[PDB]
Amino acid sequence: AIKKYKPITNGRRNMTSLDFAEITKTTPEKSLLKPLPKKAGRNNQGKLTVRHHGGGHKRQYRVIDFKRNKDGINAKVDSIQYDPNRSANIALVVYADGEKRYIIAPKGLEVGQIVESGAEADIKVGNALPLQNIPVGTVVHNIELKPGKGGQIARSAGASAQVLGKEGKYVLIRLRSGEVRMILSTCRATIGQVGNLQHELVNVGKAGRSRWKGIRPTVRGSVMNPNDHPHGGGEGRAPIGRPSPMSPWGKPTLGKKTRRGKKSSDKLIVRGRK
RNA sequence: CUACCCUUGGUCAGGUUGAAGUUCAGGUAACACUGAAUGGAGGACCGAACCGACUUACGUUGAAAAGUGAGCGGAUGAAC
RNA sequence: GUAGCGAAAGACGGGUGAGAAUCCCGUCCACCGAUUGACUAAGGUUUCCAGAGGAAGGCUCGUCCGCUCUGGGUUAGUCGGGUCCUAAGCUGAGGCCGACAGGCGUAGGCGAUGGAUAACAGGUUGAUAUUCCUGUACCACCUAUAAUCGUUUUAAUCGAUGGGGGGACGCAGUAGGAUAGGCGAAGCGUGCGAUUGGAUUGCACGUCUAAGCAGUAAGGCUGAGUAUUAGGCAAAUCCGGUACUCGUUAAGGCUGAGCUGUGAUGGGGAGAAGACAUUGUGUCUUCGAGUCGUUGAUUUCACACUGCCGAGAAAAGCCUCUAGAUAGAAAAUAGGUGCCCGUACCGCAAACCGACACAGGUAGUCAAGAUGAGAAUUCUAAGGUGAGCGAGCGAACUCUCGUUAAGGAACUCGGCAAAAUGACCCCGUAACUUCGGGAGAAGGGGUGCUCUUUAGGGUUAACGCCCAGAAGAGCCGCAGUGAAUAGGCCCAAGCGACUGUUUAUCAAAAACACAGGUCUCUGCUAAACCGUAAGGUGAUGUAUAGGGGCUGACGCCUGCCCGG
RNA sequence: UAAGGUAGCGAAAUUCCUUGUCGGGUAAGUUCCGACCCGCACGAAAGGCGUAACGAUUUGGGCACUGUCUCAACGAGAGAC
RNA sequence: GGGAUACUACCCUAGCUGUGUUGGCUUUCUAACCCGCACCACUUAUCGUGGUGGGAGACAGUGUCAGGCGGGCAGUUUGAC
RNA sequence: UGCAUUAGCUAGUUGGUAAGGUAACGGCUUACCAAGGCAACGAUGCAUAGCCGACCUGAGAGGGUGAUCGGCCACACUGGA
RNA sequence: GGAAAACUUGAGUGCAGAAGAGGAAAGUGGAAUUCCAUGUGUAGCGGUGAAAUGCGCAGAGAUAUGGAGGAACACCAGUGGCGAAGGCGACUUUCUGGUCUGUAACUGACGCUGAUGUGCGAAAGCGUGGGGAUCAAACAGGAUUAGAUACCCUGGUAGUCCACGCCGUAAACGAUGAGUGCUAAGUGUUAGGGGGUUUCCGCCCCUUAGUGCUGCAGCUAACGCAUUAAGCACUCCGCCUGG
RNA sequence: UAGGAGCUAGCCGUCGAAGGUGGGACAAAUGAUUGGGGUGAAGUCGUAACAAGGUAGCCGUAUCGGAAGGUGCGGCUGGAU
Repeated sequence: AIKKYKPITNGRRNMTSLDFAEITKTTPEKSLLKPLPKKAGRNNQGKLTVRHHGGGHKRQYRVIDFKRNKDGINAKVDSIQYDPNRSANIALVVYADGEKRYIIAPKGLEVGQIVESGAEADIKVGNALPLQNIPVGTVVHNIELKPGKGGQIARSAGASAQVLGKEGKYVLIRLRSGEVRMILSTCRATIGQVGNLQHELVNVGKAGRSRWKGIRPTVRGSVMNPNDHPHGGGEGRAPIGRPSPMSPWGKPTLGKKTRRGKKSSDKLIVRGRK
């Protein structure tokens, strides 16, 4: 659920967090860990390219099995663990000979239950299949985009798409943003919704808790100077005195579409939103 | 030097309050409220080291091309 | 012959000299004492130590060093670095890109601020010392020495270019266990005071290492055995899932573990002169001086345990198990052997950064007694220093400091500055609230010393040993936290919710951030951004996500106009 | 042309006229607080109105308390020989 | 009559037989070309190269030319009395 | 007399244990013991008022006045000794 | 009033059965508005008191073996039954409540009111997750009408539906508090017991408890009540006395 | 002597009325201004309800509208077809 905090400080006045009651083992698997040094928005020339990325806690990368490869060998779910690198939790699965992997934990998934992959597999939560063998109307997550590449769509907390119909070698799928799309029928997907659904409701509460996640502050354009931002300058406070609002790099920012013409996936997108 | 950041290290006298939680019992009986023990949370409180720089006095061919004295803010954190 | 001579306590006697407020010795006095003390970094580079003249140097003299001469002076198998390991980064054959110059990047290299690695006690110089000397150890390598394993496949050994494990990691908090250090006392030693008394009396004291033998105080442990095998680019006899026997005992089976007793050491050293004809009686060749017993206890066990969310490096050294390979070893002794670089000195400063022997700045470690909660405060031990050239006399005015009759903000732009408050204990405490608070609200009272005592914390053995359980009875003063240190409070409005940030050097704020809102863009080689491009950030993310704009906790809300 | 300001506030960090008018506080109040509305020229996310707690913020009044003031001596340092 | 069919476009109302061959339109194919595309070897190595399967496909990308937009950035001027 | 738009009242209080001391009694006070005793039958508290005889009118069921006129209580500027 | 006993009507504990929409849990299937797709096709489809907004060239709807969703489940449906009341409805089952009759076995009145207290508590509202399929405040559009966006219409927001917290309110009214005796009838109907003929499951009739409809005496101001009293008596609580 | 014992006197601590504030509590009065109600005049506008009063009521509730009223959901007849 979500725990509310008692207002003992002004910083805890309206703060909530998760109770982490789905987490069943609070210590990661040693052989599936890699380093993840921060690169706080600075590219290979060392300059800042995206603003507001900073320094939070040290975390480590857990390697996730986004292509469900091991096929026709079932696996037991060992634990549901926490991951600082995403908003879902992860599940440790152990295959029938002893190989351990991590996967994204779906919504109702229990320690002990069985999970498998392939065309031979059956439709229950956490099995991975090609989109061809998945009946129309079910909810799926972790959807590949090119066959064998690994899942790319609907991996965040509480995310799913549903199968809508079948073309020749495409299926129709309705994404979480409300757009519908064609995907190659040999791309895989796993059955069910991604878990940890109450992630959207936690109130962060105090400025410094944002800093624990590596968010640096953001200063608005209209209180900078005219060489810094198009909204800058003006004697007192001032309106945005332009026909449109602007980026700091001077492009119109409030309604101008930015998708490029002539992408090859323009004929795959039947109906789009956002 | 200074502004951000990255990796890897270090430091923070002492007091005070007493969160979530647990547990027994005055009123107690459809325990149940509220009294007591426990528990130790917090960009909590007071305050040294440390970090700052609000008032003031003194300095102004200064001891000093930004300091000293007395007070003062922060002091487990968005700390140094 | 003006300003200044850079914070701080000195006085006298002796000495030395051509000449002394200055140099040296003495005695007394004083200052710092969580440091003006003691170590280690960085940095500096001969300033270090002896002699002798200083022509300059020093906000004097030389009759010192920071000029001269050498006389010089730095010693490591174990300390700190390299012959080890990797992080961030920096480079990078082939490769990609680019008018050129060049940019990027693969394996790989390099790279500590981290990981790994073997020594302590005493003696000794003008100048070095875990380095020299003496003792006792430890770690490696090489060669001889012997019993042992003896298809060399296997076999304890070899042993991967192989595997599994480990190394290997946050923050808070608690309860313990040990130990360092401090503490009182007759175990034992020295001395017996001149000014009145007392003589249980003034004190002091109790030792000592790394290594190696024994056990150990607590900690983790689905805790000990059988078969199979999509795998560990193949071998494993080792790593995982299950099916079972004592099962959840922790016996003690295991790993790891602070520490304690013996020997190390009847040696060193010892509060000791009791040892000199001497080394100027200081000094020592000889010869001993106790190793008691309480009291209460930081650092270590160990991020052990418990809790929490923000979810807390890597690689080698190392431990296993093997193919494979050979004879085949190793081990325990005796011998040899153990390279290079640093090492003097200053070092929270007269030696560094600051033009200076500058009231500044400068990472880490250690830190005794009283008082106290305390590393606060005041005094002090140890140890350092008397301030560093300036010194001797005695108005206005300026600056620091203390006091003030009567009055008490009348001052002034403004109670600016000062005064007042303050510790501990006990009683009490409003409006308003987001139910947390407000709150240490306000406001009251108490505090020394002696004796009873009934009795607490008990020092409990118990009144005795200190604070008291705190109650009675007294005594003194103007005053009892008798010094020093230690919140002034209330009522009412603006703004900003809050902690935070800001104009190094005239502005700390009502400005910026913020947690929340909302709008908008973006389906992944995402948008956005950097770049000529390659590359790259976003992101090893995937619409509960990411970028941009505006607003700014919370509560009640957010009306009209789409003509431009 | 498209519409002509709903709520709530209002001599405000916004009011020219202006020290606006009335009441409170003082012996005396241009500030302050409460009230009025004639809003030069407030107004709903360049947000409106309110608000406990918080502030080296701004502003007004009270108690303590005092050489701040009505309105002198002493100590050290500079100065003076 | 309010236009009009002799020759001739020649016809919407056309339906159409096939014709040397030429040039639009839309699909569909693969060899160009392209996948921060998958598996497999060099490999030591996921960069890169080659093989095989998949996607896409004469598009995209890039070159030359044209046209629009372009305080994002630049050089200037802001007459002169 | 009335109010629950007064419900929880008391702590020498509540009983007893010993000294008083009163013309006598004891919680009346003082040392002791248990929290008891008092309560919705409204203790507690508030507000109001000297009481009764008596008056007076009511068929009786009765209840309203007190200058009257008698009986009792309390008072003598206020508050104590 | 206290003291000693009994009886059972009244009540409870028995026994034989009837019924169900009585509360909390699991299944089976139908039909529909909404969507996406096939076929299909092209000019209108929807909506209108009057037309229009809209939805239409994408095939909008359409159309069926067949694809789905939201939510309930006409028929058995009733002056039927159950629940104190708010109420209760496709059902199959689970756990039950409770009603009632009959035999009346037993305890020997074991009762009623009912201040306190505890519950339920309809709808809307404060909020969560399925909710926005349909409906629908608020909002929107089109015109009518002399007047608009009103009567007309849809789209559509929470609210809806349900589960998860309640608030404590209705014409929660039978505008009749609850328990017991007695006084004209007829008339259906719900359950159990009683039968006469029988019926091929039906006619007539006793009774109980009720469900209803007409209707004396009594009643009130009259309405109207009269065995499912506002009549004639007893007990308790509560309430009232001009607006 | 007047020393003891006592006494006047002397001190020394228990309880005191009043006081002094001190905080409040409670009560009353007043307060620039204000906002609900009553009476009058109904000055004014509209016609909601009574006639199926032109588009039946009523309760609980909820929302909008200055108000009247508007709507919506459960329940009631104290209503026409």
